[PDB]
Amino acid sequence: GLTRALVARHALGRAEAYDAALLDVAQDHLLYLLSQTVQFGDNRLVFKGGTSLRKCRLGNVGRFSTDLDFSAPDDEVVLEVCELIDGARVGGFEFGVQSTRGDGRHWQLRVRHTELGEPRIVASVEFARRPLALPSELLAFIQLPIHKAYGFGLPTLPVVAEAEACAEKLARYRRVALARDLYDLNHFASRTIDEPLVRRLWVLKVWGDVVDDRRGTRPLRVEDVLAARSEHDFQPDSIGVLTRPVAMAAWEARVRKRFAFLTDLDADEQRWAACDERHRREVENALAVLRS
Repeated sequence: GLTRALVARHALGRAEAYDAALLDVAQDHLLYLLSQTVQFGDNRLVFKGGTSLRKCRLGNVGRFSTDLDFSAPDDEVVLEVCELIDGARVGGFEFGVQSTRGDGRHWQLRVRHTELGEPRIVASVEFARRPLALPSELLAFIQLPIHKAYGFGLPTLPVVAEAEACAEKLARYRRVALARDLYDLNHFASRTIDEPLVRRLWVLKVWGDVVDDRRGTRPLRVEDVLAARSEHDFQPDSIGVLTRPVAMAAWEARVRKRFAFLTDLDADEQRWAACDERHRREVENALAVLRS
């Protein structure tokens, strides 16, 4: 099935993107392995982040994405997944994971294909502990030409709800400016957005990020996202490898304009934006109303 010429075409003929394309294919193989062995589902294991956007919503219209992110509240589930990945073979690919930190939830991924070799691109797997707020959406992979060469059919996987994926992207964007996040937000800006829900979830995600994960600063201010940023304010992180063209100024302008609705925080959101522990019960209740 797979050949260097097929992977090069998957990279749109761009030599600099060959390794990202090989990793993209390897990720599909890893996700297939997981789907055959591990139970996915709400409050157990949900595929999320920019790579879920690539695999299950954008396909070829989106960038390559080098991380695999999951929501997995239970440490035992994380370990099951990591033991399965490490040393696994799926056809021509062999996988390995190395822990990057002591919590067992962040890993460097290495992949090697018997014929096509090992892509020299940074790849990772990360497992979030905090439960997702919304039920997952069971999605097929967007069909791409190279998938015809795999020799198996790709699975359907529970994926983070689109409103929650956008809120998570905005929550990180509020703390640190990453070109890959800007790219993804530029896609969300071209799609239907459930504005009150995205804004509500954004505030609740930042509250947990600050109060519980001690990430970022308090209080949350809408200018954290909506102030004009220059291309020099963003971390590039090889965005030019993952997509072409890179249009940092066009993306920044479209994102800043489209997300103006985040300014319309209601009275509760403005209170919670303080990121104060005293509001924990109110925040838990606000998340609870969205579960049902």
